[PDB]
Amino acid sequence: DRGVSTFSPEGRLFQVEYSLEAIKLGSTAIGIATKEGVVLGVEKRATSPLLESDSIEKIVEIDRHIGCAMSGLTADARSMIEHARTAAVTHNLYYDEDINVESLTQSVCDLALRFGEGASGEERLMSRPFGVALLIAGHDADDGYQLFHAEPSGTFYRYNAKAIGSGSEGAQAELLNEWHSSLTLKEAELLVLKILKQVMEEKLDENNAQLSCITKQDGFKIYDNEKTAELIKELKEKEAAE
Amino acid sequence: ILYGAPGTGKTLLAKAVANQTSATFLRIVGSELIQKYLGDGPRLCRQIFKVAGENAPSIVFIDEIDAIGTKRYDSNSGGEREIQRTMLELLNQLDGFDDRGDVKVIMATNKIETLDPALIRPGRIDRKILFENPDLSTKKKILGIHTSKMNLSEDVNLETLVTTKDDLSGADIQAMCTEAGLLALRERRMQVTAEDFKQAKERVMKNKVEENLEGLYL
Amino acid sequence: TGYDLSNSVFSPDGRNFQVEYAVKAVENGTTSIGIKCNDGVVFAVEKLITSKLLVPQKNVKIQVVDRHIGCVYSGLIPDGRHLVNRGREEAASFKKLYKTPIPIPAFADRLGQYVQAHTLYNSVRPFGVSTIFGGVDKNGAHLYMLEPSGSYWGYKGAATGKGRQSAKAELEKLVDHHPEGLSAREAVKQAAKIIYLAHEDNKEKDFELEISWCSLSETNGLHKFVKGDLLQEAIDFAQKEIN
Amino acid sequence: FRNNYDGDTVTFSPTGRLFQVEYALEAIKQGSVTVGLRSNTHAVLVALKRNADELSSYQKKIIKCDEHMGLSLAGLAPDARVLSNYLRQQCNYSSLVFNRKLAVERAGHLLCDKAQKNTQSYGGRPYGVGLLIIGYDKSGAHLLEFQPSGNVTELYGTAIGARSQGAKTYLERTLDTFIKIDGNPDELIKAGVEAISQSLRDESLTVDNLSIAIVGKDTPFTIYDGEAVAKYI
Amino acid sequence: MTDRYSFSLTTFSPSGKLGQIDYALTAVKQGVTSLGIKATNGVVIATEKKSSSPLAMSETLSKVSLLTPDIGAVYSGMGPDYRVLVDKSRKVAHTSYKRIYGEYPPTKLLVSEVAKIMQEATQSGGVRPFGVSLLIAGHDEFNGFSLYQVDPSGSYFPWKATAIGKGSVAAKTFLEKRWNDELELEDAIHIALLTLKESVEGEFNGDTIELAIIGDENPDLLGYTGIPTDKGPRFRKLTSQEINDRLEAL
Amino acid sequence: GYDRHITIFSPEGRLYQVEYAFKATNQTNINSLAVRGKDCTVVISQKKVPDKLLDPTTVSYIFCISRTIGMVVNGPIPDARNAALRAKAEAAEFRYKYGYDMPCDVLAKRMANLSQIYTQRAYMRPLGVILTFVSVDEELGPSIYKTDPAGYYVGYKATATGPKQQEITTNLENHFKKSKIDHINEESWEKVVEFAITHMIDALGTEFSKNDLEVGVATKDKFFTLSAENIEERLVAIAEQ
Amino acid sequence: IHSRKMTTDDDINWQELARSTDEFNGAQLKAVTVEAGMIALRNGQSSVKHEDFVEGISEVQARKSKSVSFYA
Amino acid sequence: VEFSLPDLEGRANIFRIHSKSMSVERGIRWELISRLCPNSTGAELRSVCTEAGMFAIRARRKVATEKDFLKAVDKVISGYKK
Amino acid sequence: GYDRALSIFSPDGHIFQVEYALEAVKRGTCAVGVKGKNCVVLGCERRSTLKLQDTRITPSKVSKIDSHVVLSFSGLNADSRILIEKARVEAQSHRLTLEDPVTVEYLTRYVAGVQQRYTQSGGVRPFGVSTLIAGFDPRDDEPKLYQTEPSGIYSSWSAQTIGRNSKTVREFLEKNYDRKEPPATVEECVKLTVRSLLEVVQTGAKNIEITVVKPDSDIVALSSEEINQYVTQIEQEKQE
Repeated sequence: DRGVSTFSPEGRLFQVEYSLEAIKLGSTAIGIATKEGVVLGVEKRATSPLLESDSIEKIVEIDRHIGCAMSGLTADARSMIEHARTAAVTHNLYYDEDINVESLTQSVCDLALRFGEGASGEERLMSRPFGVALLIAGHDADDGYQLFHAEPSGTFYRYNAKAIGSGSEGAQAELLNEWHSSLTLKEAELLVLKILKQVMEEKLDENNAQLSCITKQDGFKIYDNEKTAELIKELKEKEAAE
Repeated sequence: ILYGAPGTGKTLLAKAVANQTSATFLRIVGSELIQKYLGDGPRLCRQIFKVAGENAPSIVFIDEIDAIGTKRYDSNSGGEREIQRTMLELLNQLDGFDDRGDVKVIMATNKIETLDPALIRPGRIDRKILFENPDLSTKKKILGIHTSKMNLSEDVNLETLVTTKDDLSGADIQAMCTEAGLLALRERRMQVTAEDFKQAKERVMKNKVEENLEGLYL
Repeated sequence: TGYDLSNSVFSPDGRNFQVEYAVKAVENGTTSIGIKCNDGVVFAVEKLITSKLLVPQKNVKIQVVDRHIGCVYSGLIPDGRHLVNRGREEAASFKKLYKTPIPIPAFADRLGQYVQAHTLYNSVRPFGVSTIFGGVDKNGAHLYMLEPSGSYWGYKGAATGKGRQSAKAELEKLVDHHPEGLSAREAVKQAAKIIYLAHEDNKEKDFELEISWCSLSETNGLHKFVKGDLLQEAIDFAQKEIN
Repeated sequence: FRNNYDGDTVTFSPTGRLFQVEYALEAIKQGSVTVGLRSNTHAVLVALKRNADELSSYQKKIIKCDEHMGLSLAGLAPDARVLSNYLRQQCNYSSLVFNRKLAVERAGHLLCDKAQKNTQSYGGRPYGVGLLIIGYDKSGAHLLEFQPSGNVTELYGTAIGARSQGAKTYLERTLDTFIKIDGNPDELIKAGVEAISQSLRDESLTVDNLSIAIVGKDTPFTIYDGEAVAKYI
Repeated sequence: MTDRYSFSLTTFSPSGKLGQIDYALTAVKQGVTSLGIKATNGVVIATEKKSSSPLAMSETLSKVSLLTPDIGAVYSGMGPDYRVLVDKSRKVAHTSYKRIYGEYPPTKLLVSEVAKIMQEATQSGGVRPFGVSLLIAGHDEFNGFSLYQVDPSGSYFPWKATAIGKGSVAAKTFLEKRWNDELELEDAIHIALLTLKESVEGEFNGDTIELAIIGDENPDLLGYTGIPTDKGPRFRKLTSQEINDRLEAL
Repeated sequence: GYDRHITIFSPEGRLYQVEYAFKATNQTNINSLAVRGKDCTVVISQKKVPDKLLDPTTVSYIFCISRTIGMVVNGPIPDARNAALRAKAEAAEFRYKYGYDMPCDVLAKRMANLSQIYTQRAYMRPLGVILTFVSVDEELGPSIYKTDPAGYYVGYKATATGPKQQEITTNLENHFKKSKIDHINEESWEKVVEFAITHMIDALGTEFSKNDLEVGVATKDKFFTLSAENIEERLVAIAEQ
Repeated sequence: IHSRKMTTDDDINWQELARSTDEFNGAQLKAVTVEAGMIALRNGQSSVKHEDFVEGISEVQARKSKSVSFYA
Repeated sequence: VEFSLPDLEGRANIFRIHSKSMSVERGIRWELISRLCPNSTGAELRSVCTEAGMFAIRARRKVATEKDFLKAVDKVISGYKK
Repeated sequence: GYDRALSIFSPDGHIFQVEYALEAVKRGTCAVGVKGKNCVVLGCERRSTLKLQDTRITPSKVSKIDSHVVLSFSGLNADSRILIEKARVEAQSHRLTLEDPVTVEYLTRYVAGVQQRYTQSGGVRPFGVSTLIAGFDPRDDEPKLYQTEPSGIYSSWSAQTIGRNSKTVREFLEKNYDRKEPPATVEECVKLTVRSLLEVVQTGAKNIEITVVKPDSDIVALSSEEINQYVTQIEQEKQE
């Protein structure tokens, strides 16, 4: 039966392992969680100039203080996005309070850790296996600014600086040095653009690059194209002096 | 690497280059590389580069490989055991062969998926040419050759004959004009005129291809 | 052949290979025996000690049915407990409608249809364990062993596991010891000796003797565990005979 | 093996032992290692927290179930979540109906019957995560070792995960030591630190990767981290 | 590989025609030779019964059953395949008609409902259609006498004279050989006995031969008198003792 | 091959799964005889004698469905006990809804159509055991209905199960031609057991003891199975003739 | 037998370390002893101590290499 | 000994050695285009350096610019997918 | 290989079944459309070359969903009609609940969900037909053009083509259309749309069907003589 039979089992499940290559085929998204805020960014991946970058959006807002990002197939994401938005208004319903980032991530991963139609002690919704790479970041009153990567395979891990997409491997090598606990909000904005410009296949521009910030005062705020272009000129001015 | 059919894709492309390069045409049948005897594989491959390895006034051409191109897993199912070790020596003769390009090795088969990844050797073969369906401008160049000899009526130009063209690249444009000149013999005339073009093309385009590719799936 | 890949399929030998493999899988388990006397039945189970980390009176495999029936099996431990836990509900289901404890031949019919139907179902995996149950009901002492193939009959003695070959020869000797059969206290000392004789293949590891019985004389129709001087007497009785 | 016998959970083998269960146990071998031991009045579990890289934070492998009970999850992540909510439901069901906390011997029987239903049923993926469950009830402290097949065995203490033999060798010679220590929860935790130290290959010796949880007749089950577990280290 | 023997349950036959129908018709060809003759004044059906063991009671096997008193039926094929079909076929005629129109089902509606069960067996996967072929003969007020050949593929067609079973091809010519459409019912029974006799020469008596006729109503089989409106049963099963009387007069 | 694992039709029309159903019935090598008397019906089944570790009273090849009704099964044991549970359930439900005794003609028909239901189920395996139903009908009197594992049942003058069934049928066929009747003489049901065992020994060619046989007896409004002492009493009366 | 030929400190337990080996023939056990000496080079030891056998014998050698510590 | 696919660090060290023999632009960066290509065999790595000059001849340039290496890698990605 | 199964992700990260569904689009009819400043234009190709076919009783390829929202597609019509029916029921369900006219963004997310739900359902075949949803937002004159793909994703485009020779027409859409300054007049957007269709149609009239949507819920259908008028104006530049 091809990939579900012929393999010599080592005690692994090859269903999700084939989706790991599809995760690297998604859009490159890089973000850093600091004490003064969380700066996030994605890649638009425009293959033609007729594509509308303002119409399509690869980031969603689950909570006012909690943002999210996606790398992968949008079809498998829409089931998780609507499930993440359902768990957000659920905590606003019963307890009428903003849910924590770690508490919300665990509730979203409840659907990502279950598959199949038949079950025993838990309900099922999706009829076939799926997966999506989701980066959950936000701010709460418990642990402060937190960033979690939502993996349909295993349990989510806590990352201060996480990179996903095709350039996820090489970007983490740069995050082991340039990242520091003293990075401020302004320094984090220029650090992402320096890393994102290299890992992105195309040239840095306001249309093909969209970034957003997560703070306590402003909540979830998306950088406008005019505001993003101002930060682009600051990066080119710094690289010109070096 | 070439793709196509013999007479158009695997023929016209091979012989057209040897004319402009002023090189002798050297043809080796792909089935002759394997003689069904152990040791003839590496022996005949080294002798091909030996004739072209002195003054190099030629280019090696090989066409229609249905056999040595596929070794399979065994000596059955179209493959042979002597093919496995023959394609390896051809790799050593390909890398050991060094010149400025006076001699080339051109091999054309139907599918390269069964080839040995060793003989492929990326960077030695950078060219993969797949057969494509030509446009209407291709027919105008083939007609201009034969219309220089056969006289045509003033009411029929190159744009008239190119109107109806269904899945024919370069080979049957001459065959279609053959029937166009054969019908004129029934009318006892040596010059095809407007009345002959209409009746000749209908006997060609019709009653030939039985299978129909059509958008009536709806 | 492909008869083992599909469950509940007739093999050219007449019995499914998966059913045959389940019977052979019982021999890989521990040896569990039993003795059916006139006033009751006696059960004896052998448990191999994995290491010194084991705590006694914990891993005991003795299973209970109502108050009058003891239960023990040989095979996969997790597969055997699911069959017992279902039989516990079967004995309770009969107790709800008929307001009376379930007799032994009735307890075998409920577990019989339960296991035999699963051998007929593809979606349900057959059992690879052999369960030995018995006790004293209103009709007296009865003993039945449920094979993984689904067949069961009344047994005057029970033998299974790896040491079933050496144990079967000793169970047949019970007629030679006494024509009427040993008593309740004499069967405990006799069933213990068979465990040591069947332990010759297991001699590379240690063991813990576990014996349970139910009769109308002492326990008065109650399932209890052998302890005190009765447990130590059966141990020293067999150690002197093996000399 | 490729296909043939033991290709499906329902499919048996000529020997009669399903090898698909052993494949689920292989994930526990290289998974997060944990070491634990218990006394009459106390129970201790020491689990190693894993991580992806230096930027990845260590995740606690010990999950709270009952106030007097605790467990450690080493194995497949998604399979360990369903069994967690199952034990959480049984503890609340026993408190709602029987008013009593779920017993350890009763938790092992329900956990064994839970994973057995999906094993005998066609299709589905059986649970391959190991569970070491401790608890304090009227019967005292008990430690269960849950294998991916569903087997339940009571021991003084054991260890699973990477290089689990290092702690098992320590528990065999020290078996007569920690069982005699009563009323001293500090000495039982120090024995657990020295037990996992022989098992570890010295990848990360820091404090944040070790999570020590203890329960007893006085102090209930509490997970300690940071400077709380740094006193013994 | 080769075909998986599909009824079009989950898979359509790549050959353009279902291959297992011919293998189901092999089970039809496996059956005994059963024939019927549709005439103007009546319809007669004839069939042979398997002897099997010499101690087997011949009265237990009935290859001609009773659906409605005006409509007979005869089958060739496996034994239990006919029982499951008719046990369901009876409940269809009761609910869809007899519980609505409160009368005896006619020939057009009853035969159509029997074929619908075979259609559901071919459509619903996992359930194999039964490989028995039924010859249904009946007489109603609307269409009159009728003889239909029910194939396992779900198609039925009227026939003046037709045969099923191993002699389906052989006896079909034999029926056309000695019989013509202009012949009546009385001369049709003699032709049915001569054609069925060629199937097996071992025993031609009523023990292994079950012969039934459809014709004018019989007041002895009605079970009650006093009502001129209700018609009597148009189907009368011939007793094995009465079958030997037709053999001596054959 | 995949064609031998499927329940549906074969290329030659001969079902391989059904051939294994009859093949599994001879796995136990049990020879039973079922005959019809005048007012009574007596059926004897061969009782295999195991070692002393098995209770012969519990071992039985004959199950009691109800009064006057009895069934002997030769074949796989796990499918034999489950088939008896289905016949008992349909017997009690038929005496409630329709409020009348369930005859072996219908009792063999329900299990025959039930076997076809199992063939329609992919997960469920059909019964590979032979179901032989015997009773005394109020009208037809003694009747024998033997249901094949493929769901075939027909009345019999005399029938058996085993490799010697061909020799049993031939021996009993010539005996019925002399008296020209299919019923045993000596209307008393006690003497019917004598002849039914006598004609069985001559057909099998081997004399059996009290533990080698189990004698079922179906009388009018009563059914019982002779114990070890009752079967031994029959052998004493048969020895004197 | 392979341990008596090679130079050791005689602190090795052959019965305890053999518990980790599963389904190894006489030839496959030879490669296990060779891997035990390769660990000494990775640990920077001139000889092969007891801790080198425990790491190389417990690890599966010359059969299959399982690198998967995570899901899938 | 089994030959696996080199990583990004292995591809960078091979390209810088071939860049000495073949004429290249002084401003190209191999840490980017090579990263866009997944793990490939050592034989395909030499093909990237040879195919890069082929697009430069079509572009009529004495050296190979950054856009020349991009078209050479895309030709390998579309024809191999290894 | 992997064409037998769906949920299997394959080592290439793309299900082969979706790629084979694109092959039916590669042979499908040509659907071209371009949105302007004040209007949106959607063309389509319906072959009239089939003899003995009545055009009066032949349903149009462009399906009316809302008053200001139409629907165009290319592919198997049997699969699209299901997508059309599910969209029309939800289109009426929009006013049945929100009372507002059908939103182009909400309709596309629903059709994408219809493609998503039937793909995420086991034993259900996904739709391999690409649909183009265009229209104006309620109380908004801004043009909105969305697309649907067999992969279960959606995207927005100023000019987009699907069907046979989609790559050839796409080159015509990028060079000759400026997103910075879309055509303001209606005639310019329609005339340039015909030129893109004349490549696949090759000088034909009844084979071209164009439905222009106008603000304030206005649908106009160009007749055969009106469409052929734009063809004559284009031929004047080629013969010049």
